[PDB]
Amino acid sequence: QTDIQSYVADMQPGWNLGNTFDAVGDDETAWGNPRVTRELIKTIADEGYKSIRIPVTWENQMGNAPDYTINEDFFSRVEQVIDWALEEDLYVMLNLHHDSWLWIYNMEHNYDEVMAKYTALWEQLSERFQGHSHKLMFESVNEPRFTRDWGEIQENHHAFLEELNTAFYHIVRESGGSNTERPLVLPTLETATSQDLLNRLHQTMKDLNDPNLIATVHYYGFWPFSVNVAGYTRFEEETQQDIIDTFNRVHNTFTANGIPVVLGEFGLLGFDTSTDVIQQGEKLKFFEFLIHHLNERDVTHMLWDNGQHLNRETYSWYDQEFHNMLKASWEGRSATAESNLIHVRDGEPIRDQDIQLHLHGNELTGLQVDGDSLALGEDYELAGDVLTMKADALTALMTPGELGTNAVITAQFNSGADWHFQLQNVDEPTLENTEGSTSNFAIPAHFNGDSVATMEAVYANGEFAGPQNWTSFKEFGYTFSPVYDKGEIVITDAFFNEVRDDDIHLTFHFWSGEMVEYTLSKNGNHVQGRR
Repeated sequence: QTDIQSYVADMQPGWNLGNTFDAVGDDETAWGNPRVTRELIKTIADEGYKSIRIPVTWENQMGNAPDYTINEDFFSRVEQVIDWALEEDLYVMLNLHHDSWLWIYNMEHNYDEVMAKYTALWEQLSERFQGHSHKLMFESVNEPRFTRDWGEIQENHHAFLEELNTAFYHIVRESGGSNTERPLVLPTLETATSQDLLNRLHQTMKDLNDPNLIATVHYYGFWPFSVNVAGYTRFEEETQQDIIDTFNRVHNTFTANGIPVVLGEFGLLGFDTSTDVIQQGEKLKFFEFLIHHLNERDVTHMLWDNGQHLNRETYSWYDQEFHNMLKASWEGRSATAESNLIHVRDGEPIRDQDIQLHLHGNELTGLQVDGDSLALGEDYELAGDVLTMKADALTALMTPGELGTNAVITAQFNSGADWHFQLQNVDEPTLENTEGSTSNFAIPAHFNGDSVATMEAVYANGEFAGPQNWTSFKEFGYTFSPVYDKGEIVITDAFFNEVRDDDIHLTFHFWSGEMVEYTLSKNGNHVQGRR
């Protein structure tokens, strides 16, 4: 195992300081995150992360031609954060970030200026960190993209990216000092993973002929699942296969040939809307699967955290279950199940309930409720990987008339994270009539312990309605939003801007399996909603 491979392996796992110095505005606070504190960095290290990516967008901090001197305050701040991370014995990746689509993008029609700014930036960055530890690495440009004439992608784009990567390389290596053997991180185009893009990065790396180079790509999951559209509400076969195919290509092209790979960003795309867009159990299963398959292929990964995962005020995870799954996944596989929900109908006699586990090579060792072990035989049974909750235990754990999460059943295994079943007392969910403007439309709802998975919209003649009309299943959040603490389902302006004046049947799909029909009549800016 070469030095550069040990280096990148020693990075595992990494964390992104998202929507911070990379924010497009007057400074790093411009997108809602606070200024970086020492404790933030310390916490990231304390949570077990061994590397940090510090994306920076520089355009709003640059002076004019020909120097383009970087605002000294901003610069000393990013440097201070880097120094903090190095003191924590972290690896640090520093880049140019949203500069990519802000101006680097327009290289075909503004070549000399783009090259001049790019050059001035990497000169200044090289010079500033010339004496810094090798555990700091440089990444040429984030997710590089260029003006489409006909498509992304086009032949000259590749040449532009190669020119940028090569100019970057020579600037840094020419700086000498610690910059001489400083590891350099180079992206595919758009940091994507199609074979041709992989191959072209490979070629660039061969050309550069340097032992200290790292390939980088990004991954936000199989698109329809990642944003909850077209009916991809569950972590199913296609999403899994997409992970396997993708990182097989990545492994065969780089890792197998001694070029280490950093997955510089991962997450799910819908997180840009909200982490609520992906059902909790399916989200957990996604990340467990992903990290397992990255481990099997020696891919060092770095979580994208724009502020939505670690609470930067409290220095604790918003979603402790999620982070526990990631944490467990760094070491090995965790058992999962078909669902993280157990549904019991409130009106019905309580009976034994089966649940399909996914042991993933592990073994069930116990169940607990509120830190107390449940009774073998009396409360639960296991046959192979099928778990059965006994009727009397469910009766004990539940309250008649109380809809929603009645208890949490914690499944414990010989290895990996605990799996948590939310015990849902549900009733059939109901909707109400309403009427209003396309800019303010909400269906009053009685969720009755249930939760909306997705929503279909078709015209009265069976024609798909709304955005992405190639499917009846509308994108979660963007077109509709369940609001549980307001007891309603919003239908958005964006949805209505792309429907004709007509009757529109909505079909709401719930995770209980319940489906509820609803009808809209849209005329101009008014909409009527009927049960």
